[PDB]
Amino acid sequence: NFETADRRKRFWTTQVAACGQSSDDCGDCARPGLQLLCNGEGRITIATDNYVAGLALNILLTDASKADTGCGWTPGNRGGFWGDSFRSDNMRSGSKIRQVTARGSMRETVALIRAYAIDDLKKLVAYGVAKSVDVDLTYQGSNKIDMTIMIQGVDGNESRVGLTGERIANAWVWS
Amino acid sequence: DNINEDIQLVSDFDVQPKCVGQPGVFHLNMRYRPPVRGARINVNLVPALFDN
Amino acid sequence: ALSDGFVRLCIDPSLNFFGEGCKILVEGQITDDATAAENVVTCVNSELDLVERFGQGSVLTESLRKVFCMCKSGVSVYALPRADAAAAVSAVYTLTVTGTALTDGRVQLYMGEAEYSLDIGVDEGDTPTQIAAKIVAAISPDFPYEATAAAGVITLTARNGGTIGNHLSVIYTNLGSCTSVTPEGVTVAFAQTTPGSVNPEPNDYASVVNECCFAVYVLSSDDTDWQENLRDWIRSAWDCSKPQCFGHGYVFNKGTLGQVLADGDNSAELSRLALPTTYPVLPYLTNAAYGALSACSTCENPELNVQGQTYGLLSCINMPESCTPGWEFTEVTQLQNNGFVVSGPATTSGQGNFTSPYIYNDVTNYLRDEKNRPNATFRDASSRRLAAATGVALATFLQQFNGLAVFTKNTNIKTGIIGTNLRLMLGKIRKWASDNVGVLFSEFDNINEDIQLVSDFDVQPKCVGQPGVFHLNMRYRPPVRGARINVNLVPALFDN
Amino acid sequence: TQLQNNGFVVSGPATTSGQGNFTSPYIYNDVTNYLRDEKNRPNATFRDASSRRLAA
Amino acid sequence: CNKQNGVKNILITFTHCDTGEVIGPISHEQPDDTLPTYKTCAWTNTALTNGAVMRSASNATMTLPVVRDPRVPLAWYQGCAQIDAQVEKFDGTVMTLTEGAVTEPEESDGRAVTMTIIAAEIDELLPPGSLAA
Repeated sequence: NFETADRRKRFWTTQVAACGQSSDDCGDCARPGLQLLCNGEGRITIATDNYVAGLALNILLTDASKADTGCGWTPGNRGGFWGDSFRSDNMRSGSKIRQVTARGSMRETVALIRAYAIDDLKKLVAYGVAKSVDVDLTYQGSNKIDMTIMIQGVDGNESRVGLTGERIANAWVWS
Repeated sequence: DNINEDIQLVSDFDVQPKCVGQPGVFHLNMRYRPPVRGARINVNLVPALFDN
Repeated sequence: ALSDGFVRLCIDPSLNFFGEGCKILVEGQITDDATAAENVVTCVNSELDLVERFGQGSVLTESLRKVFCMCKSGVSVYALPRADAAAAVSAVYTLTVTGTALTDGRVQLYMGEAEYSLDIGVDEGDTPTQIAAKIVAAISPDFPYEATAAAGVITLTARNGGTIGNHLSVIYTNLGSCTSVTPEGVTVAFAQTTPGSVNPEPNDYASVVNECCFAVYVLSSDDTDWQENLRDWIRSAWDCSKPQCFGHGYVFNKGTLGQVLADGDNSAELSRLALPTTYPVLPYLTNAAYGALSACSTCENPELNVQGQTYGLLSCINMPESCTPGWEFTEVTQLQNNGFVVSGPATTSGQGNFTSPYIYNDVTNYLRDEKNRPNATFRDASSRRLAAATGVALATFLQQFNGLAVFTKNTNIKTGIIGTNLRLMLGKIRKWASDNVGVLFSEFDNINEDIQLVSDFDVQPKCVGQPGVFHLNMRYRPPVRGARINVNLVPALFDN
Repeated sequence: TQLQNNGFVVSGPATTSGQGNFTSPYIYNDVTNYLRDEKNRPNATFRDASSRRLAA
Repeated sequence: CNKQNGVKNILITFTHCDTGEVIGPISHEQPDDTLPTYKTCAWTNTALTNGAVMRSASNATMTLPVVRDPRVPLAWYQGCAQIDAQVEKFDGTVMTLTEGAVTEPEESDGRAVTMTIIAAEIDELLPPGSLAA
């Protein structure tokens, strides 16, 4: 038969700047969301590109379960997602990068923020979407801070032979 | 920001002119900032199709 | 960022691409349908913009398609469209079909590149040539040649004028003894009728690429005069009369051995690719593939050689293997000794089965030297990349002395002063050069003599120098590539 | 080169490309318009703007 | 002037570790008649039997007695900051060090500070006319 045998398809994917950017005196930031694609006679459709980038945004922009404190939390905002009780991979959804607290000098706090960011995006390798991830954070002053996230991908069809590691499963998204 | 400049102590004999100050009066000048409760960071994202 | 949250608020990178820093420029012809303005550098985004922005089946579109197919991410692309000459003539090719099909079968072609192949099944026995020549309805639109489907013959006319349309050789599957889906009694004849006439000769690089840095230049043309102009421009970018914009260019030369060797004008700024007269793939596609692969998609490390079957594999190109190697081994050695680049198949099956090409040596066109002495200082493309990297890195390091007090007459620096003198400056630089061994330099032959520092007061005569100007002279060697070892094999019969 | 040698300030942008984004310029050299001398004898005593500040 | 054994210039650059603050190279003056000492061979031999030796890692160290600068906190001169130092003798020799660290600091009265510095490698610039490459 035809060599195009991989029948797996791709569903909707959140995209950066889907709903434009919100501007303010401090600066300009994107407003991620779903994207609508129009035909020549209506018949709108949702975009499905950049799967891994869409997955990364979901992990970062979601509050995970909060640690116990001894005083408690209101039932409304204990964090997490109620659907995590059915999954079987023994993990929890969301990220905990917003739960840091001002400790010591700003240098210490920033270092902690980086630690949480790595600890959350590490889930990408566990699912098998990407073979490696690393974040580089640079401190330059009081108000200017930057953070770049590097995600490694792979091609759809195996081309190299003799890899030390393993071919990541769920690579049919080829990214 | 600079603890060596944000605190100053001066005796009243150094602010008032000659034979006008009082004995045993000081002026304390201080500047402070409350704890920070915010932070902003850029999240440049680069999904890179592999090339070593 | 409102009605919720805590410390660490987010602001996102509206743009998803951040691999800026390395750029590639593609130059080639276009067609009338193109909406892009001529002689104006423009940024290319993805494959969607093509066709509309640069015409259908134009030379530029084909080159760009291969570039994107090799460099999926990590490099920014640029294009510089050019228009056809005033009196250009388009080449014409003829492909006549003869005989009447009398058994059911299938006809399939291979022209120019694998992406343009086709496969159509003959309707039934007793279908004459007129019902045949339906191939035209199957030829893909992207093919740079236009098919007319005349009565009994199909004519191919180049969509771009000039000499760029004088390269074809067809591999074909009728008259063969393979009755696997072949129609019996059908044959095809291939011939040429009109060649190309005139190519453009733009000479305004100083205006359209003025003070803009580009890592790699790719040229999809075979005009020697056009290539000569590009070399001159690159020299200027490497010139000493102003701040430099380091770059490199890729070109190709096609013909017999005698013709190809005649184009070796000792240009260290170009990497000329040599091809035979019967190359079964369109020329400019292979050149674009080589340029894109080396256009920092792989060469983010300046010292990486693009050779071998692991790094120098032009995977995007597929072509059947011919009955002869094309470049006889006695000719391969000569080309490599004259500063050319030679490519060949990456797998050993010389039958007609599809393979891919790879590059043997990553070597520029550098020979001899200023004056007339021979040397190999810039023999390897990596040397040019490393030389540029060293200049930028060294310039950054010396920035720390900008605006620093310098003592030259009385060398005793008072207590509390912030300054330096010549000896201390030299020591710091000497430390930096020695530290980079194994990253940008090899072991210095004599580190005590290859670095010198002299104040301008010690060079100019009395009362002519300026205060606070130095002359630094450094000599270095790039990392060693290989070595030669003599082996004397000697078995011994005596036991002791 | 001609402007700088004749006592003028020349400014340039920090980055160069065709993307058409925004950039901020910076001063190449901080130089006053001083040339020649009270006796019409060339020199460069007051070439640097910092020289005037130091003199005061 | 080429046979006078002494120290001519001493430059030190501090890089605070908790704030990344950098202070440019400041000249310094020595407190007494003693001179600095150096050790540039980063391998140590031990005596085995019959003329054989045994190597070990060791480091390259420098002992730099200098007078505290009254504009820099006393903590920096001790093990609370990075140090980059350069010493130029009268004959012409220059010894450079980068990314050094202070070890086992001892109490100081407030003026005289003796610093023990260890670094991966120490570079040396002999006067003109050396023999070794």
